[PDB]
Amino acid sequence: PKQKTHRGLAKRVKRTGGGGLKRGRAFTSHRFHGKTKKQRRQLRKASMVAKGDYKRIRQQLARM
Amino acid sequence: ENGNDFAALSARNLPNVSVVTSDNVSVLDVVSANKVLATQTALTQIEEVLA
Amino acid sequence: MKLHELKPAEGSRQVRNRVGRGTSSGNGKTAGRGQKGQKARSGGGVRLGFEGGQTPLFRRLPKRGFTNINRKDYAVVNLDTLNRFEDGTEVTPVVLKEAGIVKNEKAGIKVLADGELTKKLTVKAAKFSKSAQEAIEAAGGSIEVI
RNA sequence: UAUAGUUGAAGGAUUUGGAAAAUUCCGCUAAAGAGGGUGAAAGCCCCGUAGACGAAAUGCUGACAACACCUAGGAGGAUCCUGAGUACGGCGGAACACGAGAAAUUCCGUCGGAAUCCGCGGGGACCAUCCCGCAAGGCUAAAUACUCCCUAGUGACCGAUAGUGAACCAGUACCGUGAGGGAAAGGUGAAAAGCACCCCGGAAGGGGAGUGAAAUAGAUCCUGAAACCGUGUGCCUACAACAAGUCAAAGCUCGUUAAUGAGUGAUGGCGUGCCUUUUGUAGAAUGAACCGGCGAGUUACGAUUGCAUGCGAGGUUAAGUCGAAGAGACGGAGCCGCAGCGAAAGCGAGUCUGAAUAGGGCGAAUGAGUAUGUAGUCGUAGACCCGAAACCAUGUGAUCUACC
RNA sequence: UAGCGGAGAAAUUCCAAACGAACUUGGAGAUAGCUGGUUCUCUCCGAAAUAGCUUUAGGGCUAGCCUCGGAAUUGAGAAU
RNA sequence: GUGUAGUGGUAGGAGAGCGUUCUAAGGGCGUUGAAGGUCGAUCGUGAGGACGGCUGGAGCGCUUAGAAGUGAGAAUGCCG
RNA sequence: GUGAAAUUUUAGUACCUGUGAAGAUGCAGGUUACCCGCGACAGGACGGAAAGACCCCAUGGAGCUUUACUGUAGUUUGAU
Repeated sequence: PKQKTHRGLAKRVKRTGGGGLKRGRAFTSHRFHGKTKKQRRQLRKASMVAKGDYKRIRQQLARM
Repeated sequence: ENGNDFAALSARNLPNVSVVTSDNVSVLDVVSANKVLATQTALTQIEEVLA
Repeated sequence: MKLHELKPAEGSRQVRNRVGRGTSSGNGKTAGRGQKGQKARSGGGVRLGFEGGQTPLFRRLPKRGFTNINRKDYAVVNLDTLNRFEDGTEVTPVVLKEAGIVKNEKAGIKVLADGELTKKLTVKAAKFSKSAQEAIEAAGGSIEVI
């Protein structure tokens, strides 16, 4: 049949134009009275996906 | 060329011959043979379908 | 080329790999798979992306975004596509297309400003980047949001 | 038109054979050179095929007759009709990709219960404007799915451990009270011409003679391998501790695909099988009694990378129609690339964040794809094969045994 | 008298030689991180038994170690 | 040609080849003996290939390309 | 006179002290020993029969208990 994509990842990942992927960081939904200001400021900026995982999930995101 | 069948009804010879109109000329039915006979009108007809 | 002398294009057909036919092929007795382990039963292997026990990547990072129900994306043609209609042809989001340039006008044709045009066409589309009108009226064309 | 049919072209001789269709000469026919059979392999011997003709009876399909049935305009808008315990609401469940969710739409059970054209339903909670329709009465061919059966065909499908379980008198023989389970078994030669007659022998069996091209083709009947069981003989062996061999070697007997030959072997040197699993094997860990036969990474649909081929800022068809189950053209709906950033409004070689022309993330600055074959890998599928103890749903059993 | 049961002067005893839940057919090629096996040949290169995390410890993912194909500057590798 | 250099190897990666059945075209063999069976002191680096003697009595090779129910000594394998 | 069975890698199947996956018919160094049988015994061939019943593991089962979790037949209460 047709290879099914993953509706669990498509709600967390945006595909850039050079090939990589985008992802918004973790540790940004809860208790902040612990993390400092640097620790909470520098976590408003999404980053990419490492070389590792793009080896193992390069198949579930085959289309989207 | 077309239904001038009186020229095909004499092509059940020794299999040295085989007959075909000008709409069914395929690859094999040419590559498999050595010489090819064709009337003068069939030549133009071929030169039509083949654009 | 005759029937009894066929030759394929060189380097265009490989052979095969039949595994488990004798210890000289290099792939007999565990079929290129090794020793025990659930990678080596019939139909072993875990699902994709699964990670032993770790909370996998897709649950370690958060969900975000939604999708507007009525977005509209156009069918951009930049500027050099136009540069073959020499001087006065009434470029149109219609039978212009009909030339092997732009099929499937998604929601109307946009026009952009990359990178250089020297003609005097007359452009009709459904949107324009502000620099594109300046380029057109720079070479002295027209425009119409039609 | 379906169920019986009729007609249907052209060859002789020679060499091998038991037998020619084989071989060599010289001829002929074809709208018929597809196939099957005959003493080996046939265009011209036989059945047929290409053609041409054909139904007393019965059935189906057309067509046109006859009969049956059905169907008319224009203008008016005073009053009447337009499907009731229905729509719909609460409550509890189900159906829609939609698991109550902000939940429209559709059903079911229970309770409550509308209006009547100035009217009613819907456009994914709900309201307003707009737009589209008229539920609570019925019928309706074709395009679609299947094949126990009959007819005619085909196959880079099998060829007696294969192919149906079953090529033969098979769902039989046999097993179980019963539901139920279920095998092994094809081949004489062209034609039985299947051995008259004699001899030993109670018979079986055998030896001559015969039939036969061939009886070592004689009914256990084409070919007839291996484990296993025998007969004869060239070389060695009764002071010897041998994973059973190989290297060295006297003598003895031979004489080949003719070459630095073959068989055997006194005597010396050296030497703890095979497979799997393990840090490690001769292991006293584990499997094989022996010979033969069968017996394990495949296919469809997707995805990705390398090789190759056709076009290249383009590539490219699908379903479907005519066609021999082909080829072989039509068919431009659709997909992929040519532009990106932003969650989004949007902006555009730029854009986002930000008070910012600051800085930073991301792309541009030449940067090529796409269709198909092929191969490596991965995904859904039983997916390399064999292997449980158990679980759920119809059935069958109290002739043994337990209670009555 | 019947298996989601029956019968038991009570033993987990009996229900067609085997009852802590009968037999027979179907879902069914059930499932097994476990065990056994997997057939022709030559040339070239050739490892590991480690760190991290895991309802993980004889399993798995990424990292390290192996192999094959390409790009580019090198002077980046090495042993003194 | 001639010099220099290298050639142990399990899991495993890479490359090139032997052999079986069938299809297509071309060219061949066969009662003056094909397939199959047995024996031989033969040839190539391998898988493997020829040639001759006997038995046997009707179909099979060779070249180029294609497709696979394509290769067996072990599963306390299954059948004789 | 008739006529089985379990078992079985091939066997021309000696003893001692060593050695070895840590107790050898088969290795090492020595000692004893002509070839083939027949009737008895059971020290050894980790002897044969049952892919440990003891123990651990399988993120395995089944049967049983309860103030383990989640539900339910059944009994009762209220509205309609």
